[PDB]
Amino acid sequence: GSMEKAAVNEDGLVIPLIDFSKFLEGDETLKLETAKAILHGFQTAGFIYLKNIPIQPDFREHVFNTSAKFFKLPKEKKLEVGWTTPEANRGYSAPGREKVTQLTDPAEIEKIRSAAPDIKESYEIGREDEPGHPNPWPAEQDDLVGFKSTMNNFFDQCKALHIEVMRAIAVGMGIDANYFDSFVDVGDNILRLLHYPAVKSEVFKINPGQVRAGEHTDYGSITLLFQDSRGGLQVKSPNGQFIDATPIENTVVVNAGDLLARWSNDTIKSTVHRVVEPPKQEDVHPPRYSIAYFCNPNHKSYIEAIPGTYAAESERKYEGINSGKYLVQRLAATY
Ligand SMILES: O=C(O)CCC(=O)C(=O)O
Ligand SMILES: Cc1c[nH]c(=O)[nH]c1=O
Ligand code: NI
Repeated sequence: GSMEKAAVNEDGLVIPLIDFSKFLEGDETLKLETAKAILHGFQTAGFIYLKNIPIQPDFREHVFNTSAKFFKLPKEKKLEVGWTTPEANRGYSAPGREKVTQLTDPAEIEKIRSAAPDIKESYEIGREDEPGHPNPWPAEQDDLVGFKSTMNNFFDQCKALHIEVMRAIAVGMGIDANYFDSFVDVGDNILRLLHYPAVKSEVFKINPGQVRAGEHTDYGSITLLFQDSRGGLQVKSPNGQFIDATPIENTVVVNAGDLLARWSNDTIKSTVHRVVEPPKQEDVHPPRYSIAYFCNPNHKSYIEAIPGTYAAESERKYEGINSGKYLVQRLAATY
């Protein structure tokens, strides 16, 4: 059974490239081989690349064009649909500079003045019918006619891919193929549209420590990351070095989040990643677009060690937790 050349292979970090159609359409042997490859990727790197996913490239291109049209809106129109609370986790955001005030501790004043916020903006969409948390959609005029219908369609197709990736994980683990279905079928996911504005490379010298997206781990089960061809995404290697996650045409980068790491009793890795300058020399870095679809267990789900991820009970590292509660704690922490 032919395995593809790794998407990334540097400094001990090996991120496999996997043809997802072989899990969905292959005979039983090929299906299992592919599922095991997916699982092995999550167990080692915490990251995989998938090609030939059910989401069509022309639709993805349209979704990116539609996203670009949103971010071209004037600042006042974007702020009108602003991110409000961590428990909603929906709407427009752009990181601002912290201000010095009467209340600030003088030890922190030097840091605040020299701090460089991430050069990015985002717009987050949740499932439409979540009680108490409506999506703040912008008005549908001119270029934004079709915005909602496009993004809701994309949301549901990514929701479907989440279910299938978890099925691959289950098949790879040798547990019931549909084990995760009842934990993920609600689609309590977040569609994060990202725009990193064009920026002069000198900005990164004027502001040392400046990045496009600060280093972090994702919170949920998995993240489906669709990136354009600009580059800048980096994944931390097992030797502690950030390695370039090179863009590959018509792939989706998939990584496990902290909840899946915990759920798997740390058999699956949630790996630190960031976005920095693209690895090419140029005076001006053009705009970068990406879409992060954060997949989560159902907010009602109780998360405890998956069967087959431990032998003796003493090997369980974590107490059970409610999924929804965990996420809001992560979202609310910074504020
Ligand atoms: O833009 C990217 O490629 C990464 C975005 C990301 O890691 C995130 O939004 O959590
Ligand atoms: C990084 C991150 C931000 N917002 C979310 O909802 N989930 C995540 O994993
Ligand atoms: Ni991330």
